[PDB]
Amino acid sequence: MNPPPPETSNPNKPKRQTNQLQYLLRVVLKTLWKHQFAWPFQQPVDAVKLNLPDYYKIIKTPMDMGTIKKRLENNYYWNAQECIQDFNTMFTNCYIYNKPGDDIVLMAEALEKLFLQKINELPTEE
Ligand SMILES: CCc1c(C(=O)Nc2cc(S(=O)(=O)NC)ccc2C)[nH]c(C)c1C(C)=O
Repeated sequence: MNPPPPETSNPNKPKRQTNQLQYLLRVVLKTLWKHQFAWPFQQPVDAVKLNLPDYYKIIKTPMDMGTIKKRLENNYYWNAQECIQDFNTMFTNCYIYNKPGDDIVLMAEALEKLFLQKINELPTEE
């Protein structure tokens, strides 16, 4: 059984739109999305389809770029730090579940290298 995906909508949660959050959607997310190694991270891990019954038993805070993209588009975040935390969770999740050799890990590392260089250039709040 797959769990419910992370929430991308919640009217109770305080929301903001900031140039940093705009940057995260416009630059950071768009670069990673169009990348060739993006496809495994573009949606939640369907552990049923992939026959990974253990995945959600070990991964307790799942996160993927589809969810992140929805959150950015639906103005879900208060600050850039929340979004950055989601991207990092996604990478860490992948390193925890998989062995260091695996293709998925090489794909995550290439994406992360890209993520970390774009985050270096996260603008000061305006
Ligand atoms: C290796 C499984 C995995 C994916 C992934 O999605 N792989 C995948 C998905 C489909 S698919 O049929 O579901 N179509 C999209 C088909 C084939 C593959 C290899 N993503 C992450 C983060 C992981 C893990 C466990 O870290």
